[PDB]
Amino acid sequence: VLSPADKTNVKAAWGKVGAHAGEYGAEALERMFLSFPTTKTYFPHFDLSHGSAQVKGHGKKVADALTNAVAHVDDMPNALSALSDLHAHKLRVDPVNFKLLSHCLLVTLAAHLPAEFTPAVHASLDKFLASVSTVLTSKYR
Amino acid sequence: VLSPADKTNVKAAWGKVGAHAGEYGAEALERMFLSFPTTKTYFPHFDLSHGSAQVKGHGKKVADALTNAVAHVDDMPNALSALSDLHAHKLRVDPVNFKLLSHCLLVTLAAHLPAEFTPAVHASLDKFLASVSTVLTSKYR
Amino acid sequence: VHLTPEEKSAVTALWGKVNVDEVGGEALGRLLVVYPWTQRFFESFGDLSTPDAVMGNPKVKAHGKKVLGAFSDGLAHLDNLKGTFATLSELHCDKLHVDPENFRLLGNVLVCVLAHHFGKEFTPPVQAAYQKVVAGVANALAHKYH
Amino acid sequence: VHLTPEEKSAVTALWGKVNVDEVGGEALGRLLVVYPWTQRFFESFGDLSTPDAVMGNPKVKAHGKKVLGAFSDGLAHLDNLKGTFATLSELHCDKLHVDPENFRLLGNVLVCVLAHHFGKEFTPPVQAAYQKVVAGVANALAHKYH
Ligand code: HEM
Ligand code: HEM
Ligand code: HEM
Ligand code: HEM
Repeated sequence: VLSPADKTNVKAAWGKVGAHAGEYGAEALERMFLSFPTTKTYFPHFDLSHGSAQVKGHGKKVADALTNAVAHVDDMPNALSALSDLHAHKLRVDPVNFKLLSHCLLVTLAAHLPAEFTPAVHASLDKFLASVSTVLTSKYR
Repeated sequence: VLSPADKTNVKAAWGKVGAHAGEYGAEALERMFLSFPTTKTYFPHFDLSHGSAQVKGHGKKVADALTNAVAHVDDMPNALSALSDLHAHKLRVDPVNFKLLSHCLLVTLAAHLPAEFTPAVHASLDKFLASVSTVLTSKYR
Repeated sequence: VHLTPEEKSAVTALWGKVNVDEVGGEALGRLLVVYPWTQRFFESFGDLSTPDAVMGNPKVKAHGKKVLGAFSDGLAHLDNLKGTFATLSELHCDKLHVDPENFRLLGNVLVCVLAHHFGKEFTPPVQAAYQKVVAGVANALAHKYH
Repeated sequence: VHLTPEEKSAVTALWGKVNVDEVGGEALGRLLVVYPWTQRFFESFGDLSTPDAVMGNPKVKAHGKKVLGAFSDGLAHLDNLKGTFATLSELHCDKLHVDPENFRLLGNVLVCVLAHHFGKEFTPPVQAAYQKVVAGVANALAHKYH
């Protein structure tokens, strides 16, 4: 459960990404593919090399989903319901993998926003991404 | 998320425990302590040997909490809120351990209720215990 | 992994009563039903649309028999699970990219199947011995990730 | 664990710039704040009541320096992490009963601290090399459970 301070912390930190949202989503995906090669097998139709236009475009989509969750943090199951259906039903993403992308999103934010990435904000962002992950793994059937 | 069939399945299976509720909760705890010895360190004030009156009494409490969750399956965060505060805030139970007790509860039900423990009911009971576990690990702060 | 002689006795006495043509399919079928992302790896198996379709799918039963044969081999070589599972590790890690958490999950589904089939005979100490076995098999199977 | 020479170069070049008196306390303090059940193991450390109390707790800083020294040792012995971590495994598994998932969590908190401190220099390939390192340390530390 996200406290009022966690919600403020996540909004404020994410607020500093500005026009870089898509870029940071793309970077987190690249970090995941390189660090955790098992995740690559979900994207056989993409080239995952550096500078990939497909990873760049997907990173904008991932960032847009995370901004949706920030903007609707009190109603996240509803906001991410379609995405939760997609990842579980159609894509069959293994729940372990959400922990891996979540870690790589934290690393990307830490690498770009050092003033924002205080221990308290780190904790809030981890709880936020764990809540997103709980929603995105809630529909297996 | 629990479907209507999952809710029916869990109620029906748990319904067959009857006067054995406390006993099965106690057995699951014993199974956990023996199979996963790291869990013993949370109970230094109990003797964990077979036939322990302390494990017998605690098993009745665990079973009562699970019946609460069955009876209020559509409002589980609220029903288990006090217990969620206890396990995270006071007891600092490592979230991994909920997976271990959940497995041992499944094993205990399978060992006693073979006609109830069909593949579909197994799946429902696993989802139910994972949802209980999500609530009981929702309050770390 | 560490089994005492009394645990080994408990484990092998029960295992001698296991139907080796059926229990591996029951465990694999329950893995696919209980943890349905695992179906991603079995597209060629055909009908997995319902629990009944999965459990009565002849390819699930046949593949499950192979899985259980690997467990039987581990039981016969508890002091060299790594060697025993080397080629299966290369397959599941390097070639199939299965997350190794799923090896733990299948071991635990097999424990549930043994509980179901043996009832009161699957005592807490007998379970504890089988948890050491399935942990050691999962760890050996995950060796190529380590 | 498998690091290529180019990964080893990337890892050790960065590590030479790490402040070894500070980074281990930053990682341990962040573990206690981000994963607060881990505080169960540090009751004698005194004030852990707020993030500021944790991060400025001199016992967290001092203990973190020991933790980082063990990572430094692993970096110096990447081809025998098991030997390197044997006594620490006995301590953390047999004596303290720490669940080994927490070893993974602390490794990943250290990765986040390195990202924070090195910024753009902590490139995706440099991270991938450090993930191999912290995975190998966690696995070696968990050896007494295997
Ligand atoms: C923070 C967690 C995650 C978020 C917010 C997220 C977000 C999204 C978004 C927004 C889409 C596009 C949906 C379409 O076009 O409606 C998508 C697609 C998809 N995601 Fe994720 N995702 C997450 C984690 C994961 C993980 C962990 C994996 C696998 C390792 C994964 C694999 C995929 C795949 C394979 C697609 C479809 C790609 C297309 O087939 O081209 N996602 N995700
Ligand atoms: C299905 C999951 C679980 C349920 C339903 C559950 C239920 C309960 C209940 C009802 C109590 C008594 C609450 C008091 O008296 O208000 C309790 C206490 C407690 N639980 Fe759990 N629990 C769960 C999992 C765990 C796990 C995984 C552990 C640790 C391995 C744990 C450790 C404890 C401890 C140490 C106490 C306090 C014992 C007293 O200090 O004497 N619980 N639990
Ligand atoms: C404890 C765990 C497991 C054991 C011992 C095991 C055992 C085996 C065996 C003995 C084979 C046959 C190899 C042959 O044809 O030579 C096999 C094949 C395979 N296994 Fe597993 N398995 C395990 C877990 C899993 C999991 C968790 C998955 C996916 C969720 C999986 C997916 C596969 C697939 C897709 C094949 C077919 C490979 C092929 O023919 O190309 N296995 N496994
Ligand atoms: C990658 C992971 C870790 C590394 C390398 C590590 C390293 C160490 C080191 C070098 C020591 C000092 C041993 C000395 O005094 O000889 C230590 C002590 C200890 N560690 Fe860790 N640790 C790890 C993870 C953890 C975790 C995750 C916890 C608990 C959440 C923990 C709890 C402890 C405690 C309580 C002590 C003090 C033991 C004593 O003095 O009796 N450690 N650890």
